[PDB]
Amino acid sequence: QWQALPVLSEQQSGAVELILAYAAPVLDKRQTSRLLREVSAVYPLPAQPHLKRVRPSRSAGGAQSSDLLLCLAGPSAGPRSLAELLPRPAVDPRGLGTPFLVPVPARPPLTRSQFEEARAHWPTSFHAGQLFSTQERAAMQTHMERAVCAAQRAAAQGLRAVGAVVVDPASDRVLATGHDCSSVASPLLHAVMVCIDLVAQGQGEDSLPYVCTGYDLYVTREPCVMCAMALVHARIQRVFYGAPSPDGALGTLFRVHARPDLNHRFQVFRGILEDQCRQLDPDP
Amino acid sequence: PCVVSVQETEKWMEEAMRMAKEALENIEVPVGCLMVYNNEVVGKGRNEVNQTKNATRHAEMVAIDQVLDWCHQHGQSPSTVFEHTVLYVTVEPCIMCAAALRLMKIPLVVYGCQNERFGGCGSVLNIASADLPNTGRPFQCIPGYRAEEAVELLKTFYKQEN
Ligand SMILES: [Zn+2]
Ligand SMILES: [Zn+2]
Repeated sequence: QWQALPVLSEQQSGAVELILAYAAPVLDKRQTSRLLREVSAVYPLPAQPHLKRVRPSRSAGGAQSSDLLLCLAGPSAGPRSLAELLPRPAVDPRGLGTPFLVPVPARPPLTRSQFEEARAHWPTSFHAGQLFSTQERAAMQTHMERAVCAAQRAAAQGLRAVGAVVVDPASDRVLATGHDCSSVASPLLHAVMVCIDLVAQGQGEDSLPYVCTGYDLYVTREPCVMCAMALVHARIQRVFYGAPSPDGALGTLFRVHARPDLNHRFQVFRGILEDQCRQLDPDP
Repeated sequence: PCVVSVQETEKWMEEAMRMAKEALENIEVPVGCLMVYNNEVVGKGRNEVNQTKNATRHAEMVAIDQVLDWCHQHGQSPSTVFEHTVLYVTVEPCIMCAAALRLMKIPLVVYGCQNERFGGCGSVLNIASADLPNTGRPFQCIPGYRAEEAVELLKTFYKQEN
C-alpha cells in the first residue's frame, strides 16, 4: 500500500482558481446529447478542456439529473436567459431550463486534493481519481523494489543504505542500478551520483552531456542538494522517491526541479513504497 | 594553514583564469579552478562537461576528484586536507558544486564573477551558507576577484553556444 504524491512548486501547489460560467438544467434528459453537441459547437471552451460539460447529480432517492455547461461568463456576470446566451437556429434550447452562474476550475488539477476541490464545483478530467494506472503502479513498484534491494546490499556491506535505478520509459529497460558507495577516500559517491556515471559510461560516441535526458530515476529516499542539482544538470525527466530526506532538495528544503530561473524542470513524485523506504538511510 | 594559501591569491587566480580561457577555447563553460593546501596546489580543474559527455564534470568536481587522488596517493585523510584547503575559481560555484564543497568541508572559496544561471553562493540559492545540518558544513566566500574578466569569458561563451 503506497501512493504517489506530486511534488510541485509552491506556485502550482495551492487551490485552483475559479472562473464564472453559465450552466442550465437539462429538464428533458433525452435531449442531452443533442444539446451537448449544439451548445459546445457554439461554445467549444478551448481554454478549458479539463471541464466535463454535463454535470450529473443524484437526488436523495437516486434520481439522476444533469446540468449542462453552456459558456464562460463575460465581464458582467449578470443573470442571463437562454435566449441571450444561445444563438438560434444554431441551438434549439428546448429541454433546457433557466441558466445560472457557477464557479468552475480555471485550470486542470494536478494533485489529488486539487482534484477533490475541483470536483466539488464542476466535474473535471484528471490525467476515478487515480494518478497512476494499475499497470503503471505495478511497474513503478518493481523498479523501486530493485532500488530497495540495492540499498539493502549497501547496508549489509556497511555502506549508506541508499539505492537507485535509472529506467528508460520508452522500453521500460533498466539502464543502471546503484547504491551509495561513499567511503573515506571517495565521500561523494551518493547513489544518484553513482547512477549518473553508470548511465554516462553506457552512452555512445554521439551523445550529448545531458546523460539522463528522457529517463526516470527511482531512488529510495529523496536526493540531497548535490544529487538533486546533478539531476537538473543531467536533465532527468522524472524522479520517483520513497521517503523524504531531512535536507532533501526535491520537496523538503528545496524544490530545484520546479524553478523558473533554472534551465530545466522535471516532475517529482514522492511516496512510492514509502513504508519500505522510510527505514533506509536519508541522503546524504 | 588556510590563510597561508591566501598570501598568493593573485598567483592562484591568475592560473585559474588561464585554465578558464582554455575551457573557452575548447567550447566549455569557461570556469577554471585550483585547490590549494599549505601553499601547494593539490588539485585543479576546468569544466569538462562537453569533452566528457557528462553534465556533472564541472571544474570544482574535477578539482575535488584530483585532490582526493592526491590524498589517496599520499596516505592523507581527506578530512585534514580539505578542511584546510582554499578553492580559487573564476566563477561563483553552482548549486551542485556548492553542495559538494560543503560535503567536503572546504572552509573558504575565493571566486570571480557571479553565476546568474546556476549560482549556489547567492545568485540562485545560497547553498554555501544555508542552514543544512545534514549536508556538510557551510563555507565562506571572497567574491568578486577579477570578476570583470571572468564574466566577459562567460558572456563570450554563451554567445557562441546554440
Ligand atoms: Zn546526495
Ligand atoms: Zn558546478
